[PDB]
Amino acid sequence: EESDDDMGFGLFD
Repeated sequence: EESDDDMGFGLFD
């Protein structure tokens, strides 16, 4: 889990 962008991904759309 990340969500530091959008989701637990890495700066994904």
